[PDB]
Amino acid sequence: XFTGVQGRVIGYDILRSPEVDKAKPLFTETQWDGSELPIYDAKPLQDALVEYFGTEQDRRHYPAPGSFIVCANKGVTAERPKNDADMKPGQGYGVWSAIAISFAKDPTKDSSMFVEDAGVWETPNEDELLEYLEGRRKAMAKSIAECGQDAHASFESSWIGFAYTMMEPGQIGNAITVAPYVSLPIDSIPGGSILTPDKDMEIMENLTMPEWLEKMGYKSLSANNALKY
Amino acid sequence: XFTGVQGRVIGYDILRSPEVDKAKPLFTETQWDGSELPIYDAKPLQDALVEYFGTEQDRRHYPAPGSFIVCANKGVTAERPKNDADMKPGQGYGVWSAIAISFAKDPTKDSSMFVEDAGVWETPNEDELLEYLEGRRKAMAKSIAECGQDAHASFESSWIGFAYTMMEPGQIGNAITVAPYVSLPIDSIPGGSILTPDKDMEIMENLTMPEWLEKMGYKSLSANNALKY
Amino acid sequence: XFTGVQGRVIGYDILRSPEVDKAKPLFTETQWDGSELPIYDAKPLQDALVEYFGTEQDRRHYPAPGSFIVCANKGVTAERPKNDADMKPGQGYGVWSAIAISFAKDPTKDSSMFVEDAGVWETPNEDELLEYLEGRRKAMAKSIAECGQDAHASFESSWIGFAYTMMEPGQIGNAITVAPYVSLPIDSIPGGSILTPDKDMEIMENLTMPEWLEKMGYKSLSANNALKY
Amino acid sequence: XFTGVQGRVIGYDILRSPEVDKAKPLFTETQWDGSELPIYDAKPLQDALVEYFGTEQDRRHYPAPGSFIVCANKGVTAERPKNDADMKPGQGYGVWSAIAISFAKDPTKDSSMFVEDAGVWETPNEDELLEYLEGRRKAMAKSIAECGQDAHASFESSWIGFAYTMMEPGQIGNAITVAPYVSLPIDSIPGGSILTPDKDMEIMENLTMPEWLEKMGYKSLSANNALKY
Amino acid sequence: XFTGVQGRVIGYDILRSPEVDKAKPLFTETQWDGSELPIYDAKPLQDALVEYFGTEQDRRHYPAPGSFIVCANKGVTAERPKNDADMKPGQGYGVWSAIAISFAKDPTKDSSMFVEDAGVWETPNEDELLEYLEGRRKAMAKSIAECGQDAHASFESSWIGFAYTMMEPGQIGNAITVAPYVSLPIDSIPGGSILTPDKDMEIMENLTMPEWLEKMGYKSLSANNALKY
Amino acid sequence: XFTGVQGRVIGYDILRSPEVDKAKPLFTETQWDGSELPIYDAKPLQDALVEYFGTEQDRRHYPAPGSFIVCANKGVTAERPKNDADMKPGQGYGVWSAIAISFAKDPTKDSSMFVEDAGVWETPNEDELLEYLEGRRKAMAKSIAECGQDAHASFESSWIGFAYTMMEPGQIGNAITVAPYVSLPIDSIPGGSILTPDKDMEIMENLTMPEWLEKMGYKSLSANNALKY
Amino acid sequence: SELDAKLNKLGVDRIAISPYKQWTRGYMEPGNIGNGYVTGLKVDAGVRDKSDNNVLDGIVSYDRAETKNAYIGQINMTTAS
Amino acid sequence: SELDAKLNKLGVDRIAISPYKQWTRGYMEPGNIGNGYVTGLKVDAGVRDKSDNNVLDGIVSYDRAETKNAYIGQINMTTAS
Amino acid sequence: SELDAKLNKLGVDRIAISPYKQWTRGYMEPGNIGNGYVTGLKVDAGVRDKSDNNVLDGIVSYDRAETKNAYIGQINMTTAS
Amino acid sequence: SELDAKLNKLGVDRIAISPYKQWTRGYMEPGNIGNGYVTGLKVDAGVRDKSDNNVLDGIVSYDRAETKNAYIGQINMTTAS
Amino acid sequence: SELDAKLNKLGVDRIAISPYKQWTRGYMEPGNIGNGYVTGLKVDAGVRDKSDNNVLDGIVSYDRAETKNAYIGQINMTTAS
Amino acid sequence: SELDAKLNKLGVDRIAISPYKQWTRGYMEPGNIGNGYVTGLKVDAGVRDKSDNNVLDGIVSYDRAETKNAYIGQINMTTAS
Ligand SMILES: *N[C@@H](Cc1c[nH]c[nH+]1)C(=O)OC
Ligand SMILES: *N[C@@H](Cc1c[nH]c[nH+]1)C(=O)OC
Ligand SMILES: *N[C@@H](Cc1c[nH]c[nH+]1)C(=O)OC
Ligand SMILES: *N[C@@H](Cc1c[nH]c[nH+]1)C(=O)OC
Ligand SMILES: *N[C@@H](Cc1c[nH]c[nH+]1)C(=O)OC
Ligand SMILES: *N[C@@H](Cc1c[nH]c[nH+]1)C(=O)OC
Repeated sequence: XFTGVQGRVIGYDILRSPEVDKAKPLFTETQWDGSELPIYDAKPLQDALVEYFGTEQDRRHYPAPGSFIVCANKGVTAERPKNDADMKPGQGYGVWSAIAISFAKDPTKDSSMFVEDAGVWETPNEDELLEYLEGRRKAMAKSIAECGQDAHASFESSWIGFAYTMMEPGQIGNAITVAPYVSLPIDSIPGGSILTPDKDMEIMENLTMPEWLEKMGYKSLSANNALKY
Repeated sequence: XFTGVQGRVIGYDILRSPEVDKAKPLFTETQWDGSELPIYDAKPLQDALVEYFGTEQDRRHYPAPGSFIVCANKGVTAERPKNDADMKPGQGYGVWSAIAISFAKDPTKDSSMFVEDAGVWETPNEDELLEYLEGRRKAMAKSIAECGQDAHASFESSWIGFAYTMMEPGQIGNAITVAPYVSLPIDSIPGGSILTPDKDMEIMENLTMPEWLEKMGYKSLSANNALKY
Repeated sequence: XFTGVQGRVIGYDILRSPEVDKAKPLFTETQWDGSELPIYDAKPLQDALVEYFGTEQDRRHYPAPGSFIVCANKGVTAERPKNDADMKPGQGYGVWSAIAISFAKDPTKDSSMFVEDAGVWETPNEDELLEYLEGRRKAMAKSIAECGQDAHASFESSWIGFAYTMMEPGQIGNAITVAPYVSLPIDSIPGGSILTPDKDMEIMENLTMPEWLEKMGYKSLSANNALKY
Repeated sequence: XFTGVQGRVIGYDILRSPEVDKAKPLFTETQWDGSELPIYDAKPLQDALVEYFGTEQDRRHYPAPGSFIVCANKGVTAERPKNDADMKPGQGYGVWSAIAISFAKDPTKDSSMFVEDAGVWETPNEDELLEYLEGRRKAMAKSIAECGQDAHASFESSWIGFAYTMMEPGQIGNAITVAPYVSLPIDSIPGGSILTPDKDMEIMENLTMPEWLEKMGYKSLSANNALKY
Repeated sequence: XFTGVQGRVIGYDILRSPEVDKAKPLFTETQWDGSELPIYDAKPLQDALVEYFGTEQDRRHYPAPGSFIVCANKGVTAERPKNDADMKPGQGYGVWSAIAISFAKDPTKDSSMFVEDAGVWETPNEDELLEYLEGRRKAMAKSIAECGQDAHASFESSWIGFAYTMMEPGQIGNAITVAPYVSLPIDSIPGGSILTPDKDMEIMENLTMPEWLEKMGYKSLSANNALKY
Repeated sequence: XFTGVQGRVIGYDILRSPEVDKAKPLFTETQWDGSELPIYDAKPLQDALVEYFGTEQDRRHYPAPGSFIVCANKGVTAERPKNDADMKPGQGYGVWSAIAISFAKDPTKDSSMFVEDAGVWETPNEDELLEYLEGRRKAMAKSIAECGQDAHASFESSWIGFAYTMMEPGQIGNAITVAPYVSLPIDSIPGGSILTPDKDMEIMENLTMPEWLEKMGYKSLSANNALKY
Repeated sequence: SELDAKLNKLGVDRIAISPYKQWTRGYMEPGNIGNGYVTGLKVDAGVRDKSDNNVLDGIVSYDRAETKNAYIGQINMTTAS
Repeated sequence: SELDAKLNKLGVDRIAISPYKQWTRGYMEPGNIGNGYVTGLKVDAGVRDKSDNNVLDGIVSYDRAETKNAYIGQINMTTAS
Repeated sequence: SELDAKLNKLGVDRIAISPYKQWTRGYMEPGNIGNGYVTGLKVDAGVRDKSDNNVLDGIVSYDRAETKNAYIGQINMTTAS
Repeated sequence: SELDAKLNKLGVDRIAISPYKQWTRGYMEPGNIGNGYVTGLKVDAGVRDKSDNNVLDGIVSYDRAETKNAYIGQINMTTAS
Repeated sequence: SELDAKLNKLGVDRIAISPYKQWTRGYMEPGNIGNGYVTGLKVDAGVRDKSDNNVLDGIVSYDRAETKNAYIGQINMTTAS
Repeated sequence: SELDAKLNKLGVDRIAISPYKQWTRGYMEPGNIGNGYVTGLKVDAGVRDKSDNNVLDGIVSYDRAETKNAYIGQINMTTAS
C-alpha cells in the first residue's frame, strides 16, 4: 502493498503525465459498494518513473548508491533448458510480471493499493503470451475488488501494467515487479530549496511531466512509445 | 524474532489483561539453567491486541493507512482440491499458525523472544487438529529452551497461541502469525500529550485493559471468550 | 546487496586488519573496462567482525537485544536422513554459504557490492567440498564482473569467504551469509564522545585492529587462525 | 537597531496595509549614493501591529504571558511637579518617543534599519509639541542617512512615527519606542499548519491587512484613524 | 518582569519550602477586582535558591561557568565618602534592593509578576533603615496592584524580600535584585534521567526542600535563619 | 563578563596569532593564591578579530545583517563644546574604552573573565592620555584579581587593550568596549563541512592566523601595526 | 516502571509515540517520538476460492487474515526474522 | 516571495512560527519553528501619579505604555541596540 | 493540494525530501526531511545464461532487471508485502 | 501538576532540563531540553573600597554581590525588564 | 578520510553512532546519530536434530548460526537484497 | 583539543557553527549547530558633530564605532554584564 496518507505516485500525484488524462478505460470491475472500477493500462505511470530516475546510460534522479529503498516488490524466476523436451516441473519459455495501482476515492480514510503478480509462461509463442497478459488484468482486478471488500476501501481507478522476457535455450529469466518508496532531491525540484520542504512538494505537484522535463532541460525518454517492458 | 530493551507487549507490559494474572500454567519446559519455564495459553495477549487495534467494523487504534509496520511474521499457504483424492504434495484440509512470546528474567541483559510456527493439516477432522495444536506447544517450548540455550537467555514465562481455518473444497487457506512493532497515538492515551512522551508510556503501563476500556468509553471486544482465531 | 556512499566495512575502512595489506591475490576476473579485478580470501574481514562484536561467551559490541538490524542476507537449509539411501529431492550431506565484498574504484560514483551465495553438498566427503568452494570463487567473481557490467561499476578488489557444516544422520543444517548494517557505540571508540560524532568515525578509521584491541584491553579472538567458519 | 535577512515587518512585508501603497512622501533625505530617500509617516505600520496583537480589552495574537521578547527598544522618563516654578534639571511638561524603519534596496546584502528617538518637552503647549515632532523627522532622517553612510547601506523608503503624553501636575510620564521580534502562532494563519512552516509565512505575505481581518473575522481596530499614540 | 505559562519558582512550585505553607501574611493590598492580595515576606523563597545553587564555598547546582543567564534584574550603586560632610548629589550611607513575586490566580491566562526596587539610604542609622524597608512593601504592593490593573491580572499572593549593606567611609556599595531563568541538571533530580524530561520536572514538583536536601545528602544552608541578605 | 566551558577566543584558542607566543609581559598582579598573574597588551587579540570579521571596506566573516549578537559590552559618551570654558559636569576632551580577557588556569572548573572599563578624559593633551591608559591596566588588573578572589578563580594570563578618540570642538564621542559571542560560517573553515561540526572547530584550533589567512587567500589587515584603535 | 530507570542509564528508552490522530505507526517511521517500540501477538487465518493464480490467491487470503479480528488492513508489512 | 528564494541560497530563511495557541513568542525562544523573525513598530506613552519611588514610578508608567494600544502586557522585554 | 490540508489536520504530511545531490533516498532513511513518501511503478525482466548456481543466476538476472529501463541499480532492496 | 495538563493543551510546557553535569544553564541556551524555564529570587549587596574608577568599582561590587549567598559567580547576565 | 570530504560536498556522510552503552544498533533505528552506516562480513552455519517441524528446525539452526562466532544473537533481522 | 575531551565528559561542547554563507551569527540564534560559542575583543571609538539630540548623537557615534576596524555594522547588540 500500500501507499496511503503519506504518499504520492510519480506520474499521477506529481509530475502527472498527459497520457493519464487522455487514457481511456479498458474495462471495469464491480466493487463492494456497487460502483464500477475503471481499469487502465499503467504504461503512462511506468514511463513516468523512467523519466525521473533516468536510465542506466542516461541517469537522472535514481536512488543513491548503496541506499536502502523499501519496495513493495515481488518476482519470479524460471529456467529454459537447451531445447530439452523434459522441462522438469517449474521451468518454462517466458517469464512475466505485473503491477497494479488502485487509487482510493477518499485518501484520508482509505489507502491506495498495489497488487502485484508474476508467473511463468509454458508455450513458446510470445504473441500468445500477450493474450494471457491482457487476460491477467481481469484476474488482478478480480483480486483488487476482493481486497477492497476486505477493508471496505473503494477505489476510483486502477492502473495495471506488465513486463516480460522470453529466454533463449539454456537461459534463465527473472521478471520483477517493484514499487519503490523514496524521497526527492532538491536539484530535481525547479526553484526548490532544502529550506522550503512543503513548497517543494507543491512544485512537483503542479508541474506536469513535460513541463518538468522542459524546465529541467531533460529530453523525453518515453518520447512516443519508446519504452518497452 | 525478538522484543527487548526497547519494547513492551500489549496485554503484558501495558494495558495488562486481568486474564494474565489469573492464568494458570499448562506445563513447564526445562531451561539451560535448570529452572522450569512455565508455558501459558496466549489467548489473553491475543485478545488484548484486538482491544487496542479494534476490528474491521469497530476500528480503534489500528495502524495508519499505508504505513510501514515491521513485523516478526511468518505464514503458510495450502490448497484443498474439489474433493479430489490425489491431493498432490503440499496440499491439505486445514492450515494453522502459532505465536509464542517468552519474557526474559532480566530484560536489561537478555531480550524477550518470539518463536513462530505454521503448518498444514492433512486429516479432515478439525477436532483432531486441536489435539495436534495442544501438542505443538511442547514442540515450540522445546525450541524455545533450545534458543535460550544458544544465548544463555533465561525466561520467566512463555505464552503460546494458535490460529487455524479449514478449507472448503477448491479453496485455499492462509494462516499467518505476526507480531507488529508500533508506536502509540495520543488519543489512545488518557490524559496524554505529545509534549509528555515518557509520561504517556507510564500512563499506559499503569492502566489495566478494563480501566483503559472504561476510561476510553470502549466496550470490551474480548468480552467473555468472544474472540476466536 | 550494496554498501556505498554512506558506509564503511569493518576490517577494511575502519579497524583495518594487518592481514589485509599483507593478503596476496588468489586470481583475477576481467571487468567490463578491461581491468583485472584481484580476488582475495575474505578471512581477514570475517575475523575482524568477530573482534568487534565478540563471541557468545566473550561478548563485546554486539547488536542491542531486540534491535532491528537490516542485513544483506541469504541462506540455505538442507536435511540429512538417518543414513537413508533415498535422500529425496533437495536434501544432502552438507550445507554451505558464501559472502563477497567488492570495493568500487570511485566510491563517490559507484557503490561497493555484496554478492552472496549458498547451496547444498551432495557427496559425503568434506575434503571434496573444500575443492568445490575454492571453485565457487570463480563462479561468484563471474557474477560480480557481470553485475559490474550492468551498472558500469568498476571495482578495485573483491574479497570472498565461505562457511559450512556437515550434518550428522537425521540432522538439519542451516548455512547463512549475512552482512549487517549497524551504528557504533561510544564505549567502543577510544577517546570518543557522543558530542563528537564525525571525529568518532575518524578515530575508528585511524585505528588498526590490533591498535584498537590493545587500546581497548581486548585479547585477539582471531589470534592465529583461531577462527573457523 | 536592525531587521535584515531574517525578517519581515508587520504592515509592510506581511499583512501589508493599503495605507502603505497609498501613502505619499512627506519629504526626502539625500543618501551617500546621491539617491533621495523618501520619508513617510509610520502611522500605517503602527496601526498594523495593533491589528495583529490586539488591544488590552480586545486581545488577539499578543505575546505569550511571561514570554521573552527581545526588542529594539528605547525610552524616556520625565516628571512634572505640582505646578512648581523650579522644575529642576531634567523635568518637563510632556514626554515623547519616535520610531523609524528604513527598508534596504537590496535586502540580501544590506539590513533594514530602525532608528529610535525620545525626549522631554519643556513648554506647556501640546500644539507647539506637534511642530517639534514634525521637525524631528528631519533630525532622524539626517541620522538615518548618516548611519547608511557608515555601512554604505542604501534604503528605498523610511517610515517615522511618534508617540507622546502630557503630564498633569505631580505626574510622571514614560514614553517608549519599541520594535518586538516575534514568531507567529498557527491560528493567526488562515489555512496554516504546524506541518507547513514556509507556506505559513507565504500565506501571511499574500494576505493584505483587510483580507486577513475579514478572513479571521476580526473588526478593524485602526478603522478610520481610530488609533492615536 | 514576568514568569508565566512556561515557569516555576524555586521554593514555591518546585522544592517547596515548608516555611511557605506556614508563613502568615504581613498585610493586604486591594486589587482591581476588589479582592485583597496577601503580602508575605519572601525570605522562604530567598533561602530556597541558596539551597539549590549553593554558596561560593559550598557550591551545588549553580549556573555553568560562562553561561548566559537572562535575569529580570535591577540594581543601584552609591558611594560613601571618607566621612565628608558634603556628600554630593546621589551619594549615601547605605544601599538597598528588593524583589517581589506575585503569583497569578489563573496561571493559564495571566502571568505571574516580578516587581523589583532599589535605592540609596541617606541616614547613618541601620536600624532606621529596616523601618523604611518594612515601609517599601507598602510602596511595592501599591505598584503591584497598579500593574495588575493594567493587564487585569489578579494575583493570589505576593512575596517581597530585601537586601542591603552599609558602606564604610570611602567605600562604594552595590545592591542588586535579580531573578534568574534557568534549566535544571540531571544530577540534581533524584531518580531523574535525560531520557525522562517531563517526569524530571514532576519529581522536583513533588519533592519539598527538606526531602530534596535529604535525598541529595545536602545539609540545610538556610538551617534556622542562618541566611541574611 | 565571562567566557567559559563553552567558548574560545579569536586570536588565542583559534586562529592563534604569532604575536601571542612572542608577547612579553608588561607587569604582574598578585592573585588570591599567591601566584603572579602576567599582564599583556591585548593588541594581538584585537587585530585578530579584525582579520576574521574584516573591515567595512574589506568585509570578511562579519555578523549577519540584522543578526542578534549578544555582547559583553559597555561604553561611554561625552561631549566637547565649541571651545567653551564652562564644560559643564560630565563633558570632556577625549573618550576612552578598555577590554581585558583573563584566561583561567583550569577551564573545566573556572571561567575566563572579561573586565571592561570606559571613561572621559578632561585634559586636552592626547600624549598625556596615553599615560593614563598605561595606568589603567594597573587599575583593571587590580579589579581582576579582586574578582578572582570572589570566585577563587585563578588565571594564568590577562590581556588588556584600549581605544580612544579626541573630539573636535562641538563634537560628541562614543568609546565602546565589546566582546561578541558568535558561531562560525563554513566558508571560513578550510576543508570544513556542515556535516563535520566538531572537526570544523578543530581545524580552526589548529590553524594559526597567518596559515588561515594564506589558506583563505586573505591579505593581512593587521599587517605590521597597521591597525589603530 | 522501575525497569525503565535501569534501561535509561544504558541510553535505552522504550518511548514510542505516534504523532497522528487515532492511528498507530510502525517502528522506525519518521516523525515518531522516542526510540522504543510496542508490540503484540496476532494469529489469524483467511481463505479464498482457488483461481488459476497462486500469487493472487495468496494475496487475498493474506488480506482476509490481516483484516480478521485485530485489524492491520492496509499495512505495508516488512519482515523481521 | 522571490526574495526568500535568494535568501535561501545563502542558508537564510525568514521562517518564524510559534507552537502555541493564539500567542506569539519571541525570537530565539525554544520550540519556535524556523530561523527567522517578524517585527513591528510600537510607540506609546503612559503616566502615573508621582510617588517617592523613582523606580516604581518608572515600572508602572512603563507598564501602562506596554498595555496601551498594541498589547505586549506581561512580557519580559530584552533589549537590543 | 487541498488534500494535504485535510491530511495535516490528522498529523499526517506527505513531505519527502532528500538532502543529497541528484540522488533519491529511501523512505525512513535518516537525514530525509519530512514524514511522507513518494512512490512509482516499475516492472522489468532480465536474463542470464544458466550456470550451475541457481542463486547467482537469480542475483544477476535480478540485477539486469534493476538496471533496465528505470534505474535502481545499486540499491539495497527491502521488501514490503 | 494538573496545571501542566491545561498548559500542554495550549502548546505550552514548563520543561527545562540542562544537559550538563552539576550546573544549571540559562533559558534559551542551545542544548537545553524543553521549552520552559525555572526561576528564583535573589537579592544581595556587595561593597568595594573606592578607587578613581566608577566603572571598575561597579564591576567588583556587582561581583561580590553575585558571589554572596546564592552563587551566580561567573555568569553572563542578560537583562529582562 | 579525504573521501568523506568529497562525500560531504554531495550531502552524504558516513557517520553512524549508537547512543547505547556497549551495544551496536541497526541502520535507520531512531536515536542513532548521523546519516551513514557501517557493515561487515559474516558467514556461519548451525545444525539441529531433525524434528517433525520444518519451520522450527529452521528457526533453531538459524539461531545457532547467529550465535556462532560473531554474535548477533537476539537480533530482529530485516532483509535487504 | 585535549581540553574538549574533558569538557565533553561534563556534557559541554564548544561547537559553534553558522549555517549561513560568509556571515557569522550570534550565540543562541536558531539554526546554529552546536552548544558552544566563540568570542573576541573589540574596542573602538567614533564621533559625530553635536546636534540637539543627545540620543541620536549617541546612536550615530555608536554606529561609526561598530563600523570602525572590526566590522559589526548592522548588528542587533544584546547586552551581557
Ligand atoms: N501491496 C502488496 C500486496 C498486498 C496487498 N494487500 C496486502 N498485501 C503488493 O502488491 O506487493 C508486495
Ligand atoms: N523471532 C523470529 C524468529 C527468531 C528467533 N530467533 C531468531 N529468529 C520469529 O519468531 O518470527 C519471525
Ligand atoms: N547485495 C545483495 C544482492 C544484490 C546484488 N545486486 C543486486 N542485489 C546480496 O548479495 O545479498 C542479499
Ligand atoms: N536599531 C537600534 C539603534 C541602532 C542603529 N544602529 C546601531 N544601533 C535602535 O534604533 O533601537 C534600539
Ligand atoms: N518584571 C520586571 C519589571 C516589569 C513589570 N512589568 C513590566 N516590567 C522587573 O521587576 O525586573 C526588571
Ligand atoms: N564580564 C562583564 C563584567 C563582569 C565581570 N564579573 C561580573 N560581571 C564585562 O566585563 O563586560 C560587561
